[PDB]
Amino acid sequence: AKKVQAYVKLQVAAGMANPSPPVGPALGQQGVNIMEFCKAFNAKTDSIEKGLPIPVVITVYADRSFTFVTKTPPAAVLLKKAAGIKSGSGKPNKDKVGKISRAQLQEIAQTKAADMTGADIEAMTRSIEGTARSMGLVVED
Amino acid sequence: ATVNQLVRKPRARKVAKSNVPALEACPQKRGVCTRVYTTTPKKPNSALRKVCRVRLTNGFEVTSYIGGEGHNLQEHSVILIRGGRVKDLPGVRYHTVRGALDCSGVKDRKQARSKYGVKRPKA
Amino acid sequence: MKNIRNFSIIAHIDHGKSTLSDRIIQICGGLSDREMEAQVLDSMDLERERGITIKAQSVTLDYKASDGETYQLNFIDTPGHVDFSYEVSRSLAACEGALLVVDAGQGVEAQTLANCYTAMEMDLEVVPVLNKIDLPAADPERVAEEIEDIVGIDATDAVRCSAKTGVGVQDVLERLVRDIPPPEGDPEGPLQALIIDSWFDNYLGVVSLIRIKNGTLRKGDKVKVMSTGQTYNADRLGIFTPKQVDRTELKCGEVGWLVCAIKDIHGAPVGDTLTLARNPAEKALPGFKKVKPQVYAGLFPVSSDDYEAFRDALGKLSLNDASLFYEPESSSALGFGFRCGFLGLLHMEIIQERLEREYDLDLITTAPTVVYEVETTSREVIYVDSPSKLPAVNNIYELREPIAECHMLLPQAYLGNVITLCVEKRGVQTNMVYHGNQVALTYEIPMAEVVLDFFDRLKSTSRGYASLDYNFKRFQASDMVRVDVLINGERVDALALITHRDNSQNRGRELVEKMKDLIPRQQFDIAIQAAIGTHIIARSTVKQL
RNA sequence: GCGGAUUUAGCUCAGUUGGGAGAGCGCCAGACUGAAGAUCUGGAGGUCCUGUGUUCGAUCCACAGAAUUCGCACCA
RNA sequence: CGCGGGGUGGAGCAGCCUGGUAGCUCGUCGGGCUCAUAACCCGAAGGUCGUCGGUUCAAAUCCGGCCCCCGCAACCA
RNA sequence: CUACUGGAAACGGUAG
RNA sequence: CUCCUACGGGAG
RNA sequence: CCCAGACAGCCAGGAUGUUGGCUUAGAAGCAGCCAUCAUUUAAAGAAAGCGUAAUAGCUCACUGGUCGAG
RNA sequence: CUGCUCCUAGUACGAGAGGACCGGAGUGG
RNA sequence: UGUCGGGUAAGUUCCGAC
RNA sequence: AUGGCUGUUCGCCAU
Repeated sequence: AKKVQAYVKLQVAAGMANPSPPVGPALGQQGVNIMEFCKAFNAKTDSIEKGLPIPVVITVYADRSFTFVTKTPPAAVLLKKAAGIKSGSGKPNKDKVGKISRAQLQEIAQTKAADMTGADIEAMTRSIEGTARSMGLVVED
Repeated sequence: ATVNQLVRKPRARKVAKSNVPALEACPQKRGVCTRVYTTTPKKPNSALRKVCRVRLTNGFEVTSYIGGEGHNLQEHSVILIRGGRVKDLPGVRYHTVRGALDCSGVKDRKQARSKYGVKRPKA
Repeated sequence: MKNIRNFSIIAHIDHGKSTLSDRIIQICGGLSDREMEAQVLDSMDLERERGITIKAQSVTLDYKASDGETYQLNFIDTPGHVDFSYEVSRSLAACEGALLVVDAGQGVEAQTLANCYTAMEMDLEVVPVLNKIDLPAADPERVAEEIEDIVGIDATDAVRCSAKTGVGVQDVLERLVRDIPPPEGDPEGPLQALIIDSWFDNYLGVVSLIRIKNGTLRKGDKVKVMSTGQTYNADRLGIFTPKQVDRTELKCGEVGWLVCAIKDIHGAPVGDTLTLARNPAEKALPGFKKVKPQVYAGLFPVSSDDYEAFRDALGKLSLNDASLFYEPESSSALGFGFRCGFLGLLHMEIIQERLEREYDLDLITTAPTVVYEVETTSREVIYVDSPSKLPAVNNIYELREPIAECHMLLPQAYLGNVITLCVEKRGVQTNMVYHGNQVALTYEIPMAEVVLDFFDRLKSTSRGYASLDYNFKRFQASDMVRVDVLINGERVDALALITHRDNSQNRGRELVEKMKDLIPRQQFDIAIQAAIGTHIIARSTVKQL
């Protein structure tokens, strides 16, 4: 509704920040106050939700100051835990490493419903199926 | 013998052979250390002693022993030849003075420190 | 003291700093004729051939200012590299300010930057000077912005000058006096004189260039070198003009030479401090040391007859090089030579060039490497100086090579050419931080590879804008492989190599082909083979005629 | 380049029923000796050249590749 | 390229044109003598006969196919 | 010593 | 040999 | 194949699960192996090339409209 | 037929080391 | 033009050896 | 391109 502006975007862990490789130099080049952000981010992130990587948009001003709006998360991983496996298939469709009941597919579809564009529950489930087929996880219906 | 028997060729002293060639009146000479190794003793003994082939300043390259426990003697490490031979070591007619030039003296030797090289324990 | 001005000149090019250096002399002492770089302006042969200062003399001049007063200008020449990082800081430690001579047609560069940064890190006044404005390609206004941008130094009133005429060089001196604060201390306080340099004069003996930080030195005085603790009589002293003029005394804030009959130049070490015997200063001036090297390499005479000369040449260099390390080493193949330590690439390259020309020595120089930690099959740890003492392949359970943590600073544009070298040399990235348009890189690189000239290759690939600092971090498993050759059965050590695993097979094949070219079909079958341990990786057999 | 042979422990090599990874040397130790050695015991020691494939299972079978080597061709 | 000789227990030699019986010396193994080692003495073991097949009731043996081993010739221009 | 005069110099040469 | 030089020649 | 608008030109967009799984220090369409579906639609390849250390970024397929006969 | 040297220019290029183009002058095999 | 040594700036010859 | 060696062409070596 407005227009693009000077700012950096990045997805950092829920309750944890400040490391140089992950962040620091990333937004540090813009002249961002890492110390302030790390403590400021984790502050509200804990309340919002912990354990889930949340992408945030840091908006820096001429006063090298900044603000940020917090948002949302991913999938393959949900199928791995649901399947009880650690890694994928390596050779999808060829060899099945695990399986998932259509019921769980729906569940995972419900969780990701926020990030999914699916109009209905059936749709989102279909999308989740695509991820399973790519990781060697068959679904039992 | 007979007096006249001498008048012809009087008695003579048997020129003693200096068991120390790389001497030249010099009680000691510097070195170069061509190389250091660990040979074996004579016949009645055992254990691999430490020896070294150091090259003297007068080009009289010779081999010496390394008394005391341990030694930092490397390769190009220069040393001061002492002299004195050994038994189990054939040819080795010289010893390396420890605690001088490059070679360091013994370590933790609280007895007869004059030899090797250890300037007072700790007072 | 109020009228003394100690400073050094940070310049490139030449930039016209050393020719600024020269032009300053002309408008002051003179003494006479101003020299030219083409002429042997800098005294030493090294400087002459390169046409660069390696290090110069330093100069004391007298300048009558527009206020009508006479100022003793004492200036030191700053060598422009970080291999001699320590030496540089010690010269700057002797100053209250510095000049930054910048070409108006070129702009600033990274070897004049690190010395300039450290100059600001010590509280010295850094005067901007725009040189060679007469040249058609000169852009003063733009270069002024560059100094303000890259160096962070105010150059709005930057004084400018010509190498053709010498106009404004006096104005450079006016500015100098105005903005660089006079040296500080107590003319009555305990004597503290910093040894800047010591050399041998074939008639005068050991001579030292001095800076007086505290107290006053007079002719009769019995001096004390604080490190050695020995005392000497100050027989003669004075200043350079550059002509050698004697004086009755050197007073607080002044720079000059001292001749007391010191044995050799190790008796008056660079960085040491001179105090009076009757009234010794309690604490020696800060920053004295011996100092140490990064990079190592073996140097072996082509002809064994040169060995004597080579050993003596290292000794000669050693009287004036505090950080040069050398130690005897021998190979079956290469002969008797010396394993050598250097501060970095150009430290090694200065010495090599000096060994080659001054001492006239044709030398073989092995690629640089380092020491290791070895665990035997009969489990225990041993340490290997010399590769010739490494346990047999069968007896090595694990061979652990030293890993170096390399902290590097470089502009963003170059990191592409930098990390490509890093990983070519088997490096692993540990961390990366951004600071404006400057990147802080920290890499873990095998020391064996840091010592085998890599410092030069980083300095080339970044055109001298990347600044290395490495320290020992760990031993680890090597991951480079040792490929022997045995030809007709017999081990040929001289032909052995150390190469990376991934193409050790490939490098073995090439070594056999290289041999096949040098060995014709002769009287008997000749079998050439490359191997790792027991295992033959390439064999070829030159059929008999 | 075309073809054959070869590639298993530090060295030299066995290994054919597709299922146990071996010998000698080597090295260390035990037994024995008055000792050392020689012999017997034992131990530490492995990318079965690499990859992929076939197979319930691969040192072994198949394909691709690598390396060594021999066979096809100027005394100096 | 061609002739012709030869591959037999661990080594070195027989046995083959005259097809069914593998012989000798040396060494390996066991037992004696001797203080003990040699020597000497007594007593044993051990061979897909180079390979891929052919003829025969039967092949070390006879007929062909290569694989290494050895010799002799390869001359006139 | 004086007056001349050769040389970069060391060092001279004329005449009184 | 070492040093000076105006390259003629000098100095120790 | 197209006056149910063709080809060129032209302007618009080309998203979400998802950085697909494995592998790897990293592999996010784009080293390599396997899979190559589903959702949103006017259209939208787990992607055609360049590119990054990896991302990013750029262009491409695709589709909508302008024009109008090949 | 062609070497080399001086100039351009120790300039462009280069982290250095090193080091041109185009054009010009002269001296050789 | 065996290999090594000598002679030569450079030696399928030469001299000395194995 | 001149030479060392060789009848050599060639080749190896020196410059």
